[PDB]
Amino acid sequence: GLXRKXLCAXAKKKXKCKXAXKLXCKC
Repeated sequence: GLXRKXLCAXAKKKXKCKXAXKLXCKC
């Protein structure tokens, strides 16, 4: 996968996707 879309799939998967915007990307 691409960089920010690596970081985004990081956000979706350390479990940082708590439903929270400024925390956010695609989740």
